[PDB]
Amino acid sequence: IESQAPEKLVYEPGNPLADANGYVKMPNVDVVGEMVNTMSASRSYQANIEVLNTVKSMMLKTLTLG
Amino acid sequence: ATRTLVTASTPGADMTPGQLDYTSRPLDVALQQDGWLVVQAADGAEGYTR
Amino acid sequence: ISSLWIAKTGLDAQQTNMDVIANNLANVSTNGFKRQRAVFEDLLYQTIRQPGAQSSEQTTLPSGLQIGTGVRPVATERLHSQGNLSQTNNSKDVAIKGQGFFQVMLPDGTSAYTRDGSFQVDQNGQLVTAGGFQVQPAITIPANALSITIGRDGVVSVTQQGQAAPVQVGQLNLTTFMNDTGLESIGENLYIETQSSGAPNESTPGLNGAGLLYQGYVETSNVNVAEELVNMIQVQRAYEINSKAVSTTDQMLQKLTQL
Amino acid sequence: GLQIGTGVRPVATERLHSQGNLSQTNNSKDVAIKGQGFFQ
Amino acid sequence: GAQSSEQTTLPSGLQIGTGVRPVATERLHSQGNLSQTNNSKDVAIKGQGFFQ
Repeated sequence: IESQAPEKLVYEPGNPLADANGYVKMPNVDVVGEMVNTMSASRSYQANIEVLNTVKSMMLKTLTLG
Repeated sequence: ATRTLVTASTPGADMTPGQLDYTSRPLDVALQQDGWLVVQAADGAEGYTR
Repeated sequence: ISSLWIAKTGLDAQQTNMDVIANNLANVSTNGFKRQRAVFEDLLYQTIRQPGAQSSEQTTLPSGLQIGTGVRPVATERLHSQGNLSQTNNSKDVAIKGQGFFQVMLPDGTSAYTRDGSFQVDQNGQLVTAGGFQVQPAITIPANALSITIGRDGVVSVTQQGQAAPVQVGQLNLTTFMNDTGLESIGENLYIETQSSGAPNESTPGLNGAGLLYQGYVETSNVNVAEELVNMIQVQRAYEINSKAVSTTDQMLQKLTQL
Repeated sequence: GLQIGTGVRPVATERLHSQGNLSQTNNSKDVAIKGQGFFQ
Repeated sequence: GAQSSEQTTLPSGLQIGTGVRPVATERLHSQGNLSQTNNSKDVAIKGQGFFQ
């Protein structure tokens, strides 16, 4: 889903995309938020990979019970 | 649909007239706000310049 | 980043103001120039959080966020004040006392209005301005003219060898606008009318709020160097402050992306 | 809208063809013209 | 491409510059001032011309 936060708009009558007042709208992205999202996603990815690896090893070890 | 590639793009140009200096040369000309001198390009078709 | 996209507008505004000051300083010795001043205006403001009222007698601050957008130049108004008069002793120079401009016909049929009084006689006798552009009423001057005199109400008369009496050769009226500030200015010191100003009205000097005419004097530019220098100093300091803002935001962004 | 300037330049140079003062020379061949006109 | 003006958009072409080169060096053959040296064998040219 696209965010509903208000979008930044700058005064540039030159660009044809400008409206009647000359305000052209640009995306509103928090670069800090994106960097932190990348780091947290990477950490969760690694954690889930490791959990899967441990569970696979345990299953393979219990496959030879006896 | 999450991936959203980005490609560079250039619009036509900016038509703000530049600053002009007075060299007093008899045949140096400067156009108006939207003037254009017509010249004959190499291929033959006419072109516009400033 | 909003910081860069705002400081860019700030620097552009300061640059345009410096250009206006430079032009005012540059054309200081020209005849009949009215100085200009550029006024800026802040853009619209975006509200991210509404200022939620409390009214709990806690004396708390209003918690409302409202980011700015920048500044744009809205207009450059010219001051139509009466400049000083300098004497050139040339018999064909007119200085206007009050308000009003002569009507000058451009080569493409339209008419342009100017206040610069410096007239020279062409090869055919029509009174024209320096540059070839002629006056719309088309005052004519005969040959072997002993001396040319121009009255205080725009009556131009010349004296011949005899007749013991001057003979008039034309009339020099002038036009007035309801709002002279709203005129678009083109080179050769020409002003043309836009929708901002009303339709011009023609009248003889001295009537309907039209200034008189003095012969042998020209109107100097009303440029005030004592304030142009101060405006220049403030422009330079503001430019440096905005540069510091750009440097700070660049440094913090670089620190952000270091990791 | 707003308008931005560009500079100043000379357009013309006019001579003041007034009447100059006369200075005596005692030379019978010096001629000073009074009024209008040029010698060819 | 072809916008067809169906909606207000901007062209998507991409052109890259190459640089700047010196194309010419022209001498302004104006008329210089005259300096008086009072010498007997100096000639100053008024107008256009060249000695050989």
